[PDB]
Formats: sequence, C-alpha cells, structure tokens
Amino acid sequence: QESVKEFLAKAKEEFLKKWESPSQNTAQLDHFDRIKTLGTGSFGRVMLVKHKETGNHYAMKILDKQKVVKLKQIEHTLNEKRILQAVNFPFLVKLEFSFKDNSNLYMVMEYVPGGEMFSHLRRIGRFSEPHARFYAAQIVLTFEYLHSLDLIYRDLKPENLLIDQQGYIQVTDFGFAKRVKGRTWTLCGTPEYLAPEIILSKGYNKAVDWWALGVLIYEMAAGYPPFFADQPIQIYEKIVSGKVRFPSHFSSDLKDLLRNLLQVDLTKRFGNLKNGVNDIKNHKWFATTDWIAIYQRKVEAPFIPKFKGPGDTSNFDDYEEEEIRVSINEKCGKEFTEF
Ligand SMILES: N[C@H]1CO[C@@H](CN2CCOCC2)[C@@H]1O
Repeated sequence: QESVKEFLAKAKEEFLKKWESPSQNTAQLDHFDRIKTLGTGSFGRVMLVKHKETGNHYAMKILDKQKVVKLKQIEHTLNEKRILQAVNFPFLVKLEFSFKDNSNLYMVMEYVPGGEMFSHLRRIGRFSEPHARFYAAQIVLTFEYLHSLDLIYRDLKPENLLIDQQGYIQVTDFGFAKRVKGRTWTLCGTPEYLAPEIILSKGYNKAVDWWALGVLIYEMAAGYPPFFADQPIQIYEKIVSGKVRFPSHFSSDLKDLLRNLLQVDLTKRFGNLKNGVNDIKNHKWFATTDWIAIYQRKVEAPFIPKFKGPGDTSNFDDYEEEEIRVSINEKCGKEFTEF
C-alpha cells in the first residue's frame, strides 16, 4: 500500500532529525511536587508528580547514576532517553521533559492513570480473543513503526503496557530499546519472554520482538504464559524446545498464528520473512481487524479502566515511600555527559 510506504518514510525522516539533535535539560526537580511511588526497581523508581506552575500530572522515572554504573546499564539508559525523545506514535508514551542533577537522571513522561495491563489481566483472569486481538493489533502497528526506524524494543510484557482513559495501550519502559542495523548481542529481558536465540547467546535481530508478541498473545488469551517454572534455567529449557501446549478453548486460528510467532527457527518466524509484518496483518486471526481504524483510535475499546481523575492512583499499588536524595557533590559526571 502506497499510503503505508509514505507514512513510514515520513516517520523515519522525523525520527532521524530528533535522533541526530537530542533535547537535553528541559526542567528541574523543584519544578514538581512529589505525590506517590508507582514502581521500584534495582536502580530506579517511577513517581507520580505534579508540575507546580501548570498543575499537570506526570510520571517521573528517577535513575540513580551510581547504581546505573555498578549494574552496567550506562549505554542502556542513554539509549532509552535518546530513543524516547525522538519517537512519535499513538501507542507510545510521550516524554515531556528530561534532566539530570548531582545524583540522578530524570525522564518525565505522560501519566497514564488506568494502570498496567498486568493488573487487569490478573483481575479478569483471561481476555476473550476479541479483547486480546484489540491489544495485539496495537502492538503489531507499534512494532511496524519501531522496526522501520531500525529500533528493537526488547521488553514486551504486560507490566509495560499501560491502559489509557480510552482503553488503548501506551507502551512504556524503553530501558532495553536499541537502534540496531543488523544484529545485536546483549542478554536482556524477562525470562518468560526471551526468544531462543537470546538464550543461546546468538547475534539476534527484530525477530525477538515478534517472538515476544507470541508469548504476550498466549498470556492474554490463556491467563498465564506458555513457558514457566520456578527457576530461569528450567524456563530456558522449555523455550529452546519447540514444544507448546494450547488450551482447548483457543480457536484454530489463534493456535495457527501462535505456532508461527513461537517458531524456534528465527528464519521461519512470522515478522521475519520476506513479507515482514504483512504475514501477521493478513493472518486469519486478524480477519476482523480494521488496521486503519485502530491506528486512528476509532474502535470502541473492550473496557475502560475505572479512575476518578488525572491524579488518581487507585490502579497502582503501594510501595514504601523513600527520599529522593541529591548529593552535595556531583556523581558520575563524565559517564552521563550526553544525557
Ligand atoms: N512498567 C511500569 C514501571 O514504570 C511505569 C511507567 N508508567 C508511565 C506512565 O504512567 C504510569 C507509569 C509502569 O507502570
């Protein structure tokens, strides 16, 4: 379709201009009031904040520089900020400000109050096939966009997909995203979602995102992921085997699509063949999908999250509230010069 080719050509032109001249230092910490911790990790946190002058709410990701250095995440944190400031697509969370101080890196993005897909999936049990298909179509379009820019996402999972006020997906967490022409080698991601070629320490490409989409669709429709175990080594053994059992309630069309996404041989995996994304878009499981209407956000969503307003945190869970310290002395200045 010529309209698709022209769209992706303009998309790449716009990305490259921002990629080659990244924005920096567009706010500071005392421009915001801290409200609540929404998530915590080994080197960072995400906090709901309110901008003092405008009253707007935002999700502020705070990374501790010294912990990023120790856990060998410098390049990944630079990737994340540089990619986020350059992308633009209806299902990607928008970065509004970024800055750094003596202690931390900060990425201030739109706040999506409906909460993580993970919470809704566990609350409901499983999504019906039409419900799963609505979300999957948004991921297919998002990967078509990212891959055309030579980006690999590398962290698809339900906790990274936020549900907005219209019931549509906002992809968050670009911490593992990378611009790759050809192959890349880093071991990263969540065990249940890793493609076989990552587990086997191969040079890998965008096919790993299409494998992860197969895992996600299976998990949405079944309520649990296809490969699971107490120990990661046991998970990896199941993944590298070409074995997957489907629940009897799965449609024949769903099983066929998943056999082609969860294909252990990356040279035979849907998304990585001569016809690229179109082998997925034209598959029978997507026969009812109006791709243009999804992109234009004209389809009624299967559900709308319950929340009271743009500052409501009821769809997120409770964490110990810790200080945001800013050291009197600068830490790791050289390492983060480009941020
Ligand atoms: N994967 C988690 C961790 O980071 C959070 C980021 N979002 C950004 C937009 O608003 C809500 C919070 C996600 O909940």
